[PDB]
Amino acid sequence: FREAYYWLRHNTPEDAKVMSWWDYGYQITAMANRTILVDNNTWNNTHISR
Amino acid sequence: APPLINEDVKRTVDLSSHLAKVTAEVVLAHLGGGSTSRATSFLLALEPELEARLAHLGVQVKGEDEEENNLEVRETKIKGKSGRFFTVKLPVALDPGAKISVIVETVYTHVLHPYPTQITQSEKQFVVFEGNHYFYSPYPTKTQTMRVKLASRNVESYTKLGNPTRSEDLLDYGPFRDVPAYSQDTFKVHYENNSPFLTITSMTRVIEVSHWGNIAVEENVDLKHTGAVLKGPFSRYDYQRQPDSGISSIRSFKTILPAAAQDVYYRDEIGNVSTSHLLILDDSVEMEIRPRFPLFGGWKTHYIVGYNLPSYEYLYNLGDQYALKMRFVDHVFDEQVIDSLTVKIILPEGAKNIEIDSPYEISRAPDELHYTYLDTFGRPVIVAYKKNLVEQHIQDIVVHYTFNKVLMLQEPLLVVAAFYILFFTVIIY
Amino acid sequence: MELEAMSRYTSPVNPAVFPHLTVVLLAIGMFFTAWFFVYEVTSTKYTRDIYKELLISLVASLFMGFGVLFLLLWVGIYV
Amino acid sequence: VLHFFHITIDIRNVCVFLAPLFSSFTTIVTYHLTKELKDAGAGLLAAAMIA
Amino acid sequence: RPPGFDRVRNAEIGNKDFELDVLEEAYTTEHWLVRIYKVKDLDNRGLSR
Ligand SMILES: *[C@@H]1O[C@H](CO)[C@@H](O[C@@H]2O[C@H](CO)[C@@H](O[C@@H]3O[C@H](CO[C@H]4O[C@H](CO[C@H]5O[C@H](CO)[C@@H](O)[C@H](O)[C@@H]5O)[C@@H](O)[C@H](O[C@H]5O[C@H](CO)[C@@H](O)[C@H](O)[C@@H]5O)[C@@H]4O)[C@@H](O)[C@H](O[C@H]4O[C@H](CO)[C@@H](O)[C@H](O)[C@@H]4O[C@H]4O[C@H](CO)[C@@H](O)[C@H](O)[C@@H]4O)[C@@H]3O)[C@H](O)[C@H]2NC(C)=O)[C@H](O)[C@H]1NC(C)=O
Ligand SMILES: *[C@@H]1O[C@H](CO)[C@@H](O[C@@H]2O[C@H](CO)[C@@H](O)[C@H](O)[C@H]2NC(C)=O)[C@H](O)[C@H]1NC(C)=O
Repeated sequence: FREAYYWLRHNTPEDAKVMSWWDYGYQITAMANRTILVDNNTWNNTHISR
Repeated sequence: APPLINEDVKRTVDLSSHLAKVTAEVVLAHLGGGSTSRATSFLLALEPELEARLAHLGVQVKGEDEEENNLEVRETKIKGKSGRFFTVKLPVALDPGAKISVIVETVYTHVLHPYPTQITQSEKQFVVFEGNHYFYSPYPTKTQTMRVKLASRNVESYTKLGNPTRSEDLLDYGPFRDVPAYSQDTFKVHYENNSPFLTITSMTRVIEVSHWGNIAVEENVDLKHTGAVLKGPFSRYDYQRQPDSGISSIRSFKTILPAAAQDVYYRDEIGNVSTSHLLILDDSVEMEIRPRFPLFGGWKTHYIVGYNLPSYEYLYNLGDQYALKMRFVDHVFDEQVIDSLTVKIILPEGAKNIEIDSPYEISRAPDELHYTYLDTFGRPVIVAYKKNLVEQHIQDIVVHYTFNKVLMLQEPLLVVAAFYILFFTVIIY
Repeated sequence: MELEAMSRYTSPVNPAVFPHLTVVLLAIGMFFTAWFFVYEVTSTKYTRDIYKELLISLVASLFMGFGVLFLLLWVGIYV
Repeated sequence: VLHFFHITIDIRNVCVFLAPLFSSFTTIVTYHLTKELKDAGAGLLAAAMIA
Repeated sequence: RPPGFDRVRNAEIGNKDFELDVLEEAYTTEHWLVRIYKVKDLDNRGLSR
């Protein structure tokens, strides 16, 4: 889990957007330091459904 | 000035790895007659193309006493002539009609360029090297030869000036004769090179010495793979299944730590790393470090390693005077290249008369003041910088300072007061 | 004034000593500290004497405070 | 506060160990609340169970 | 068990061979726990992908 995050951290453009299920939104942002589309708080249902 | 000539030159060029080592054995001779003064020193010249990339230069006389045969070399500028020059002081003056044999060693960095720039997982790695056929010197050379050692025998192309013989992975050039001084001919070779192209972009070395019998060192390492850039997707399945896959890729490297190193820890910004294997040899503590993911061209990683050492191994004292000897930098790996190294030494608070006997030139920044556990006055910090360091620069440095015994007893007193005041507050309440 | 010419230094307290000192010093500090609190809570306006309280508090602080330092070194957080 | 006294601790350590410390504080609160309802003897039992 | 078996579902995958037209494999972990794919760009020649 950490190994993938570290790989993204240094091997991808800083402005890259990563798509994943909402479960992992917090972990990716904290360690990968890359933008995410969905997050655990799930404040927008329509965004998650899309 | 006395007229000197290069009676014989033999050049060996090593291109096996990402660094180009050059050794030239020159039998210097004095051409001047009795009227000319005895020559105590001789000049060395750098080609303009490679002068920027010269990591290190060493000269030693050809003799059994190699330890004592090393000659002092100083950077000098000769008027009217472009390029860097070095002045070498001979052990004994060279009188007219005499000759001496000296060995010159130079190391250049970044001189091998991947061609093609981009390769896929299956494709191999090829590099281009550009040198000189002739020994570039202020003095004429009577005759010279070159021997070039390639990383692999699969040499794609090379310059055939002088009908060089090619056997196995070795090339022979010359013998050239009557070469004028300052002569240049561009030697170009393109060949397969699969050696690990690892560059340490920056490293920070922090040394903390504590009066309680312990010194702790932590090194922050930033590593980048400077080989041909990977092209196309990375197949995990292919990489595991086939040995040949990603042959250029680097899997692991080994660091030779100090013999006394204790409590060695390997970690990263995001937590610990459990892949490193530690082996304790009698002479040194071998550490095998494996990065979290294999490094292909253009990839990078960061890691931090630290360890503790006993005081008596490296610390020395004479009453109030304390002098500590430390190796300047760790042996991270063979053929290591460091673009920027910063060394910080944190002495105990209250140190006075701090002096540093640098082995060689290093920029020194103003000393900082550091606060850590129990510090009120503050611990003095020594700061230094250098660039383009290579393996040859693993020398020894000594620092001298004065300290007093009473200061150690100060440490308990501060701690006791905080507890006592709490009792007093209860009484008042 | 060079390393070979000069001597070498080590902490006077050897590493093996540290575990024993930390345990002994802390235990003495704890006993006095408990005595101080129990005496204060039980005591009343007419039963308390400043002189007794100061002596117990000072002794407790000294023993425990040194003990804490040995604990930090034993843990390995060298000052 | 810890940095103010020159005790340099990582922020990460503070968060990791924040939770165990409060559990001890909760134990003290439990004893007093139980003592109010019935007696001290009940409160000591409650503190042991909650811990 | 035969190749292509999925241990956690205890079943063998029906569809074993297929290719990704719009996605490419960027990185996969040693145990395959996390798989990363990169989004392919549009077609240079405008052909329907
Ligand atoms: C936080 O991160 C840190 C850092 O990662 C974690 O600590 C680290 O944890 C790892 C866990 O593996 C420890 O690894 C240990 O490494 C040493 C060194 O390994 C190298 O040298 C070995 C020496 O072998 C010599 O002799 C043989 C012939 O006998 C020769 O072939 C060799 O060349 C040497 O001369 C060597 O055996 C190792 O080879 C192995 O690995 C390489 C690839 O690395 C392979 O090619 C080899 O085939 C082989 O697999 C290697 O070169 C090892 O000695 C340790 O092995 C012991 O412990 C293993 C478990 O960790 C266990 O599997 C082994 O069998 C062995 O078992 C030991 O203990 C047993 C009792 O429990 C005994 O029965 C047994 O005899 C033996 O004593 C081990 O792999 C790191 O040392 C450690 N690093 C540090 C700095 O502490 C930390 O845990 C992390 N914290 C977390 C996650 O919370
Ligand atoms: C996480 O990513 C952010 C986003 O870029 C990084 O912020 C950059 O930080 C560097 C170094 O201070 C600045 O030069 C850039 O201008 C910053 N960019 C932006 C867009 O703010 C941040 O450094 C990363 N976090 C780390 C490395 O811990």
